[PDB]
Order: sequence, then structure tokens, then C-alpha cells
Amino acid sequence: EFAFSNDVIRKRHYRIGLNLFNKKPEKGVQYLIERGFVPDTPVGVAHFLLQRKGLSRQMIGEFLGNRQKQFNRDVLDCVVDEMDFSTMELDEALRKFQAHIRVQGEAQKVERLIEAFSQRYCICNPGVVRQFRNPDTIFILAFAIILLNTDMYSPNVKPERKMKLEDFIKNLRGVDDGEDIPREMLMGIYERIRKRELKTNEDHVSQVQKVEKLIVGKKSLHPGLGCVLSLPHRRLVCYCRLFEVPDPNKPQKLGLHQREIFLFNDLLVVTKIFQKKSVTYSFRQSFSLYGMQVLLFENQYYPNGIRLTSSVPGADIKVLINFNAPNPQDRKKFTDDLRESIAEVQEMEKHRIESELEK
Amino acid sequence: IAEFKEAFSLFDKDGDGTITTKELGTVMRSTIDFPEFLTMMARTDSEEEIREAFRVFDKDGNGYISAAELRHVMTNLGEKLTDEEVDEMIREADIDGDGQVNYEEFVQMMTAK
Amino acid sequence: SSDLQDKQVEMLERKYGGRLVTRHAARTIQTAFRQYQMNKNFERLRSSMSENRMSRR
Repeated sequence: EFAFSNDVIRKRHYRIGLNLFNKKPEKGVQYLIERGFVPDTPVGVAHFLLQRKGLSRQMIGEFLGNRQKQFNRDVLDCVVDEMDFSTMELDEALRKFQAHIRVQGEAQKVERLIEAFSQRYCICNPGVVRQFRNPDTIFILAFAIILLNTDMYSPNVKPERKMKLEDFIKNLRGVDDGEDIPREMLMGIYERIRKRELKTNEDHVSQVQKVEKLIVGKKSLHPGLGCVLSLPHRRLVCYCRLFEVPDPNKPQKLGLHQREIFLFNDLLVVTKIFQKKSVTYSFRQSFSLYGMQVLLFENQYYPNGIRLTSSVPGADIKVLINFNAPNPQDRKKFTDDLRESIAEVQEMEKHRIESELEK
Repeated sequence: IAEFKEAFSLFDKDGDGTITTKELGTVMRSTIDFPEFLTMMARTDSEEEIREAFRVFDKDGNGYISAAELRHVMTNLGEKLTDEEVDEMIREADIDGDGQVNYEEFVQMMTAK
Repeated sequence: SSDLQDKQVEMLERKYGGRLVTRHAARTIQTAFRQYQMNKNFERLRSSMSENRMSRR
């Protein structure tokens, strides 16, 4: 009769719904609806996407930009109705819209997002609209602003090929049913974009991308990190300093084999400090959490031991790596986080097995 | 040649092999040492980079890529294209219709100014 | 599963050379293609202004 208590299991399933959204948005919102985390209405989902952390803004855009599905279309309508663009310049309004939603990728999805954005801008600014011979000029100009922002800031458009102010103006010549958009309107837009690239708000994917940069360094026909870290569903869980233990049955010097551990919701990454001045890391190994188990050990040589094993159904049992934590509190915190993430991944895969064994 | 060493030396007022970062722009339009500056002078258009990118996937240097192979790479690597995006790509890039993508033609199709 | 897809991506990238070289080649193609599609759809949109898109129905 009352709200569900947010215990460990309920919180876990909520995070699973977010994971599923960030992998397959339509399946994520179905999972979140059917468990009562979000109302079964376009407006309930719209406000969820705008308000709740843990959602990839890339994937929000892919969901909202779907022109074929009625539910997605109705959600996008409610999303823009929640925004007030009143008395803003069109590019200022668009900046506010794309701060919430990544407006990039497939051209059909970008067009769909800009269409809803533009219809809302027109509703909010009837006086601006009346200045034009055709209200669709607003939509064409909003699309041109997206194009301009990419042109101005995308390395794949060489500076000699980039649009200068007059290129931007002339490319829009005659679009208002044969008339020009007022020159000074285009000039203010161009200069505001030149002063400030349109940027989407950060999300958990942003933060994983910052970790990638700490591990790579400063690089090119081969940029980045071999290990693909920053997938849309992957989020940082915790960072931990531990000492690798090649052989728990023999002693080793204090401070040897120091590791900087990055635990994500579905991946454990082992690094070693590279340089410090502020810190950069060398990638060593990653481990999937599926089938992983976390053992504590204490013996005459290691008071705060951790052993990670791999026990995949149908496979044999394998030791992955051993650590010794600096202190018992650190071991408790890390192994508790790790066990929780393993439990989450296990439900994910469990959910995916039932999915396939019924489709 | 070292014509850029003479413009550098003109801004190296104490002959210690350095130019100021304030004049760092003024020098080009004509502390930072010379090894750094000789790099900024030496420091490719889109057409070529795209051709090279396609060539990575033309392992046998044939000049074409299989449509099924191009689809597999485009939808699975990097900024993953959708299947309808790849359909559009193949429509314009498979010139003959045999399922083999002439990427050299497609490159200019895209970068057609 | 999720591990299976990650290994498949890895093998796909190694098939054509160093992983980072293959990945960057793909992105180079995808970025040019997506900007080409955006340019084309902009020309398509300005060529048909008599649909009254801004009236939401």
C-alpha cells in the first residue's frame, strides 16, 4: 500500500533498469516502468529522462530521436514542453535543449530532435515567429546552427574549409520563402557560437572518458586506449589502491607491486602508476565480473588479502589475481563494492538469458 | 632549409636560443626554445585521410571492399552506424550492384565540395 | 553476453591491424559519412518548405 522501501535489492534493480536503458533504451524504459520506478506515461518518462542521473545523454537522444515509434514521439513532445524558451535567442534556446540531450549522430534522429525543439521554440516565441514569412525558417535555422557548431569545432573539417561568417550567411540565402533571414540575426548567432561551442552536460560516460585519458596519457593515426572503457552503460564505481600478490604463500617487500584499481559497474581494471607530478596510469589488465568471486584471506604474510576467482558455469574454477589491501577498512569497502557489482552483473546476464530463451 | 632560424634569431634578443611566447605569434606571421619552434613550423586534407581509412579495410589492396564486410565494420566499431545509415552508404557506394564497394569513388562522392 | 561482444570487437579491430589504427579508420569514415548525410538532409529540408512542420499535430 505504501512506497517500496529502497533496500539493497530494490536499488540493484533500479541500477539494472538504468544499465538496460543505456544499452537498449526501449528495453530500459520497459524495465523501469514495469517495476514502478517511472510512471507508465509519456510525461512520466519525459521527466525521468530529464531529471534522473545515471542515464547516458547519448542514449537519451537516440531514444527521443526515434521518429517511428509513437511512445518515443510523445515522450519527446513532453520533454520539450517541460522547457521554457521564452524570450531567448534561437541558438540560446537550442544550447539549453542540447545541454540535456546529445544532439549528434544519425541525421534522421538529429532532424527529429530539432523539429520538436523548433516547434516548442515557436510556441514560446510567437513574436519571433511572426517576423518570418515562413515559420519553418526557424526549423531550418536551428538545423543550420547544429551544422555550424559541428563545422566550427570538428577537426574533420580543416580550418581552410570551415565556414567563415559570410559563408554561414550566404549558405542560408533566400531560405525564408525567397527572402533572407535578417543579416544581423545570423551575425549574432555566428558570434555566440564562435564564443561558445554547444556542449552537452556531462554524465557518467563523461567521467569514464576522463579515466580513459588518465590511463592513455597525451597522444595521431592511433589515439586512445586499447581497452574500450567508455561504453554508454559503463560507470565508475570506485577507485582503490591495492598491492598485487603473485604468490600468497610467500612474503614480499612492503610497497611492492602497487596497483591503482578502477572498479566499474561491469569491469575491473588494474593499473600501475606511470608518472606523478597530476597522476597518470599504465593499463595492466581488466577482468569481467561475470562468474567472479571475491575471497578474503589472512596468513602469516598478508593480513588483508583478497583473492579473485573465476567460476563460469560450464567452466572450471580459476584464480584471477591476489591482492593485499593497505588496511582492513579499505579491503572491506572495495570487496563490498565489488561483490555488489558482481551481483548486479549476474542479474543482468540472468535477465538476458530469460530474454533470449523466450524470443 | 633554415630560413626560420633567422626569423627565430631576430626575436632571440639575448642569443640564448629562446623566443618569448608573447611574440610567439609575431614570429610565425613573419619561454619557447628552437627545437620546440622547429616543430610548430613542420606541424593532410580530408580526402586523403578518408582514402587511407578505407584502405585499412581493403586488406588485399584491391580497391574495393565487400558490402557485408563494410557493414560489419561500420555497425560494430567506433561511432557505430545504424543499419539504415549503412544501407544509404552502400546504395551510393556500390556502383555496380554486385555487393562490392568502390570506396575511391565514394570518397569523392562524400567530399564533393 | 557483454564479455563476448567485447572480445568480438577486439578481434574485429585486430583483423585489420593495430586496434587503435583500425578504430580510428572506422571513426574517420563514420564522421565524414555523418557530416555528409547532415549536409544532404539540410539541402533536402530547405528544398521543401511548404509542409508547415512548425504546427504540431
